Amino acid sequence: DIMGDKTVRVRADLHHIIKIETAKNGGNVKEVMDQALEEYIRKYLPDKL
Amino acid sequence: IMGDKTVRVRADLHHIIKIETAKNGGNVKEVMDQALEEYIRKYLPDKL
Repeated sequence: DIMGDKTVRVRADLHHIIKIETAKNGGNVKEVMDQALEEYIRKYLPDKL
Repeated sequence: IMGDKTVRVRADLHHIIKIETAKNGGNVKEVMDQALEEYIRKYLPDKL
């Protein structure tokens, strides 16, 4: 069940957009990025699962 | 001209992208950016 994280870089303008949204009420940049990756993988690399 | 910011992502998802990108030859950052931009245009239209 354990899993660590990795530091990566992303365009500042994209980061700013998520930062602003998660700052409103509920949300976390890390969670958004993970979800964004999961959707990318499901879309372009479906041969995963 | 556009700078970058750091973010923490799940290690398993990163590994999957790293393996896949290594095949073709590109870099992980381009994938992170595409993944995030697509998420934004989908759930946060008009922000870009």
